[PDB]
Amino acid sequence: LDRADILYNIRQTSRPDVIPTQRPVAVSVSLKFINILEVNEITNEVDVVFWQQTTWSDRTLAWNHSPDQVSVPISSLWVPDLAAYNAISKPEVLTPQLARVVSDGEVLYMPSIRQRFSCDVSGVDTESGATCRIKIGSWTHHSREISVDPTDSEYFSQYSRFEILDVTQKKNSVTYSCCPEAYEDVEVSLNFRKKG
Amino acid sequence: LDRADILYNIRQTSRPDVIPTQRDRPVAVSVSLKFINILEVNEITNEVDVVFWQQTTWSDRTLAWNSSHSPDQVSVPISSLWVPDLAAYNAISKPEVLTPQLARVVSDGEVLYMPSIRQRFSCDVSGVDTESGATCRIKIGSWTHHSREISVDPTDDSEYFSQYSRFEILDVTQKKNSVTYSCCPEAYEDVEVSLNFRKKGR
Amino acid sequence: LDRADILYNIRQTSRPDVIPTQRDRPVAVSVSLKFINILEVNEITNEVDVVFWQQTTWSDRTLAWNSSHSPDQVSVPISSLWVPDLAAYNAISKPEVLTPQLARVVSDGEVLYMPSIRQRFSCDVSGVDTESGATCRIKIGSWTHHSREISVDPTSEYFSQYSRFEILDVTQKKNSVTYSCCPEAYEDVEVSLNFRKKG
Amino acid sequence: LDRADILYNIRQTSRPDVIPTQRDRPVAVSVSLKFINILEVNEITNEVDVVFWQQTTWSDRTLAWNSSHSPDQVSVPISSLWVPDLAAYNAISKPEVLTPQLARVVSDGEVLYMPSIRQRFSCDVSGVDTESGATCRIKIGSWTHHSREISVDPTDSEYFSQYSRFEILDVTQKKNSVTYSCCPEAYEDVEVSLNFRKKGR
Amino acid sequence: LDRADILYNIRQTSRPDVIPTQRDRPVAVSVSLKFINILEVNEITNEVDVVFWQQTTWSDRTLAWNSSHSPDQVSVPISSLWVPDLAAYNAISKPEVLTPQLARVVSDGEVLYMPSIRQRFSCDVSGVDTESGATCRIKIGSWTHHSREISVDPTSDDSEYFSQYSRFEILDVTQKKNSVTYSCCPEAYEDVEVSLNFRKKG
Ligand SMILES: Brc1ccc(N2CCCNCC2)cn1
Ligand SMILES: Brc1ccc(N2CCCNCC2)cn1
Ligand SMILES: Brc1ccc(N2CCCNCC2)cn1
Ligand SMILES: Brc1ccc(N2CCCNCC2)cn1
Ligand SMILES: Brc1ccc(N2CCCNCC2)cn1
Repeated sequence: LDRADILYNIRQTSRPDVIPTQRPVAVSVSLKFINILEVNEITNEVDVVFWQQTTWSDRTLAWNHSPDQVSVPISSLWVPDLAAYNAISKPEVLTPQLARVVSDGEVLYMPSIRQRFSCDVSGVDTESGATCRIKIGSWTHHSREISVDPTDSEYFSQYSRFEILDVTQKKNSVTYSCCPEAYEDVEVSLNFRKKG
Repeated sequence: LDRADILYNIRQTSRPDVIPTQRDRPVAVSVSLKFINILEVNEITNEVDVVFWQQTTWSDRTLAWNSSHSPDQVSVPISSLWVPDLAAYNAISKPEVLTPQLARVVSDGEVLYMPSIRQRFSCDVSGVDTESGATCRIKIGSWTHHSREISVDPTDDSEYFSQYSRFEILDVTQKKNSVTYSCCPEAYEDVEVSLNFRKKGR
Repeated sequence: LDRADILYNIRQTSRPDVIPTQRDRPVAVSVSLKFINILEVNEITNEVDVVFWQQTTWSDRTLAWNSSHSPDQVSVPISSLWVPDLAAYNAISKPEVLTPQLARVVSDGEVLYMPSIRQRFSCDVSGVDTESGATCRIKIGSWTHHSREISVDPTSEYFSQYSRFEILDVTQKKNSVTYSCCPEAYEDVEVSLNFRKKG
Repeated sequence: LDRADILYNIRQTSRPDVIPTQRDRPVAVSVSLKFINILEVNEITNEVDVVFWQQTTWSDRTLAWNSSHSPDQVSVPISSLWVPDLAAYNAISKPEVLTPQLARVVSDGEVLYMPSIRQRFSCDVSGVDTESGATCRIKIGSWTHHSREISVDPTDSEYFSQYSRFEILDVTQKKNSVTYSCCPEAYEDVEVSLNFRKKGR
Repeated sequence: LDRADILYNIRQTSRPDVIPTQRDRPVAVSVSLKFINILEVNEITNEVDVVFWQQTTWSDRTLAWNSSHSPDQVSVPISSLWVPDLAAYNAISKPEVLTPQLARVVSDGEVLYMPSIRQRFSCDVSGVDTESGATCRIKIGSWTHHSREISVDPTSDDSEYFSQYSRFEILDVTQKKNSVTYSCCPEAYEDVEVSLNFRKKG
């Protein structure tokens, strides 16, 4: 097997529409914040840029003197239907939409995303700063099909008007009126402020 | 049958172009708006910027499958399904679909589709900054299918509404109508969702 | 024939790239604008932002079917039909199509397409804030098909009560114009929108 | 041959990825800008927002057909044709194509494509508000094809909007052949000089 | 071989999904930014709007052909080629590609791709209106391919193609190459840092 063969196989046998459940798919989500571009304390809206690190297992991609990994167009893979509940724009994907697939079927996808959110911006210009909570989960898959779990400034722009004080991550299971099942989400709390 | 098989069948066999009429009866579509946020109101221009889950429900028997020893539901790309051609009459921007465009299909052919949508509308914003608030009428119906092909029907208000909005929801009421338009002889159905909201105090 | 069969046939035999001309003659296209809203006006730049239903009508016989015991009409994705290449000459943005892009096809091959469109135009906005108002002229015609191939003809009821503006009158004029580039004449309809700001 | 056959043949046979080079000579492309409107000007930033028909003409013999008893012309989706990779060097936005993207093909293989385009440019806007006006120079040429592959050649207010805040004083066209540092070959361009000025309310 | 044959061949057999890594070594990608314009600067937000030719160079042997009696080069739609997944780390808008998206392929498999791009960046704009000017750092590298698979290296005059009508002028351009690790991953990924030193014109 060479890269070409591996990539050919994944393409022809790829089943993107099909959730790779084994005998729920455990999805890991983590936001790596890169920049905060605009803030509005009046409207409670922020414009953020972050790497959305997403991790899961699709055994149907696995393979046996060959490369251990390849980069694969996500259009050829099943991807979890994650959405940000309080996003107020559709995510602008900044980077090439490639996933990374390991021979055992593990998948990394980590696009850089710019997106606007509705959240608590109050206090942004104080010592203690604002704490903006972003809620991400599967849109249509309940807890028996997809589970999400977590995994501050390492990649954060030194040239932003703002700075990051802290990032905390909390996991939840919520029942919505529309449906009987519980749907999991991760809540990323971004604590930031305008700089002195 | 496993998920893969079900989704393969749907892929191959589903007909997105074909209205799942039964015996020349109209497809009964259920519509309900779950308001999430109100982003920018303009009392001068009478325009509002709203975010809502558009909960849409209908039956397409051609999707059904014997679920005796199979999954009861699957998530399906709406590009693989027939979807009702609903439109908001008083929308002034095309709908921005925020969420993955997946429908949920039950073994008996019932379909849920509930994308989160951001869309600007032209409606009555007068009084938005009063006790009584504004009452914004959003009108949604089939664009091209009359009452004998498609029928629309309604199904907490603020249950999913953002606590961080500058606004608050006082009430949401849903009214159903049947309208005849100058272009065409037939009647076309619509649901009118009345959103009663106001600016929050200082 | 049921809907499925009709739609299968149309998809299997549709030539979306081929203008359905009856012998040497031109396809008769009907165009009519049903104004829904006026959103933004600029009397300085002479630019208006308008929302209108673009009612378009023509005949494609190749779509017809024996409806003796079959549905009389179906809704069809316009990607599966030939559509006239109409454009607004004085549009300054590409048309934003607001509604599902479905046409309506009758068993005899008549086609209705009426999407709701938001588009900005360049036109005379002067006087918009006077009792007599502005008169904004919008010119729509086939872009590449001349009069021998395509002919266009005209056909507040749906106007938003919440617009800052009101419609005084709408008139439609059809024209045939010769352009520098080409020897042939190209037809267009001119819709004159007479509107003003409200009290 | 009817229209359907002609369009089928072209769709199934024509090759858009392939430059219609005849006899190892360059494809002669004609370019001409028909200005329709000037929408926004900024004398500070030296940026203009313009709308123009981009009249483009060339020969692709591989499209030709015996029109003895057939239509002389058809309209064809440009996605089905080879099109010259023309670009405006000083454009600062990608071209917004306003019209249906149809070319016109004559039985002998001549092609007209004339979409209406809105695009913003960086150019000399100084003097826009004077009697002589500004002269905004627009440079168009093949992006990747050098002079032995593609040659560009030229051919004012006729189609210009009476409702623009501006008016056109003159349009001149100049043709050039330039060698860029990056590459050994010469690349041709046409420079359209737009001479315009602000009208007054 | 004529152009048509070569292009039929490339199209028919080219795998855009496959990194053309010869014998286990990394594909050597050359990157160079030719700045064309600076359109808007904001010293407060530290954001710049830039237009540049992104000169990109690499080898894909699988494209090569015997050019004994054939054309030496062709222009090819990049959708038909493998292209390195380069991204600007500090870009804050997705790149607007201004030019036709054609690569140039030489008979030996060398590829040039040089689109003109307009993109906005977050970087140090401080001092833009002084003698020494601002120095805006742009970081470009492979997004998913580490140093064993893709290596990036720099490629003349900063202002050779720069617009004389810009409100700004270029004082200097320097290029630095680095090798950096990231949390998600054990391997090192290469990048080139282009330092753009510019200021307001008189
Ligand atoms: Br179809 C379909 C089913 C459920 C949902 N949601 C409800 C369940 C949890 N996520 C929020 C969206 C959306 N579309
Ligand atoms: Br095709 C076709 C037929 C009817 C309509 N309209 C009229 C009836 C109801 N919705 C408004 C649009 C639009 N397109
Ligand atoms: Br191809 C081709 C030929 C002619 C035209 N125009 C000129 C004729 C009337 N409509 C305006 C555009 C556009 N494309
Ligand atoms: Br590939 C490739 C090679 C050269 C160029 N340019 C240089 C030659 C003339 N136009 C400027 C763009 C663009 N793409
Ligand atoms: Br898949 C995948 C793997 C790694 C990364 N990143 C880390 C390596 C360098 N570029 C930044 C993003 C992105 N996507």
